[PDB]
Amino acid sequence: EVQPVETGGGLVQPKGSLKLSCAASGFSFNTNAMNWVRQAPGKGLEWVARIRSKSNNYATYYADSVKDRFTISRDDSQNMLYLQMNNLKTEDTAMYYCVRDQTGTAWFAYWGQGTLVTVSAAKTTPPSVYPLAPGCGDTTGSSVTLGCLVKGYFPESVTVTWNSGSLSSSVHTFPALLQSGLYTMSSSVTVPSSTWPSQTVTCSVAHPASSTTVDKKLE
Amino acid sequence: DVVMTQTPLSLPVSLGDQASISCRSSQSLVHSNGNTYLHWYLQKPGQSPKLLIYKVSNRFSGVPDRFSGSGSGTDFTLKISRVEAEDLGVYFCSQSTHVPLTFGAGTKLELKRADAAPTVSIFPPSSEQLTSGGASVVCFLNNFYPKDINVKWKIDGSERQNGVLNSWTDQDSKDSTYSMSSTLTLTKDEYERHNSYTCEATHKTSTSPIVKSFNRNEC
Repeated sequence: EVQPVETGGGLVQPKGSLKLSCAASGFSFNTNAMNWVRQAPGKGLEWVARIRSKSNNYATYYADSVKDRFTISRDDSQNMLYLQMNNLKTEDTAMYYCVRDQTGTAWFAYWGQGTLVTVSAAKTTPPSVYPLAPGCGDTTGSSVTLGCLVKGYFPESVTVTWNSGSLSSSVHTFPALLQSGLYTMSSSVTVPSSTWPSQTVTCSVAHPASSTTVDKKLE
Repeated sequence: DVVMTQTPLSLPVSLGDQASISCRSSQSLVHSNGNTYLHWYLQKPGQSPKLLIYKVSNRFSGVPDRFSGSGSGTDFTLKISRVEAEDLGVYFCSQSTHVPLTFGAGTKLELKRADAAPTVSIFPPSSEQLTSGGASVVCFLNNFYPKDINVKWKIDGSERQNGVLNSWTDQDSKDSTYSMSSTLTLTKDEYERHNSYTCEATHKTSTSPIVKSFNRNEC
């Protein structure tokens, strides 16, 4: 693709700052209007800002919601777009898109991959993973669900791998929800009853931030 | 400040059905000079938005011959003809006639599959989690369709709860069915003063609830 590409996305404690960059190689960067559009993980699209070009004395526009918090700058020299986001709030936490007007047809045409801005004061907590297993009863039919609860981490992502030697599983990976500050998640696997509990099931929960890898034999 | 109402927010479709996604603005978009800046976007899951049609009917450079925009003033209609799988994600309408750029809530083209009864499983709290000071009775309602589902929790019979965390998957390419997990997080103390734990899945493929329940004072 032609690409707009953006970085400097991260974890900022509230009232912090980030210098989000965006890189657009294209025919005539020099001439188009450049946009910034957030998408908070909670719902939809909200335009943050926009900047015209040299001709239009770099007329800068902003959504009531970010005014004075943010500055949008451009540096044609290097085909760079910026966003100084000062004095942040938790509600700023969103995926930031770089958006390039297609001067010749319409505006708000080309959007890059995006990036992440996480605003929260919570620290980098590990995950407490606990294994869910029937209880009594044992095998109630042909197949049987097994699971892992991944309780209590920050930030955003964990990766849950299952060890179910070949066994005819159906792993559902469930989205994490926020839960009294830190996230929670769960994953299920279904096994052949004519292999449980002989066959050693395991769930493998890594956490990037804080290089943790807990394994939980399901028994 | 114009509110792009989309109709409808969910749209089940067989893969050779005509789809229709409908947008409606709170004001007239017929600019005083330019004309009807009503735009539709497509964003596939885990991805950036893509421009489809601009100014109601003007398709953008790539958009297959199956996309059809039309509408006047406050009523707009995105009509995909024969729904190819490549098209499933969220559809957005935008307005850029008035500052600020407002988008619609987005319409999700889901995929049609027959009705399915979920497999419910209740799991009791692992000794391992107890040893921290909390409890989670997880309930997995697995492989159902449609996504119209209601879970109810029963502690000793006493009705409902309020420490529940429901989380749905998106459409599971394969059986094509949604899965969902009701977590109930109690305190060690509370756990140990209450006996029977009930999950009661209320679904369309039963007039009678699918009840799964365990008994604290056992395994």
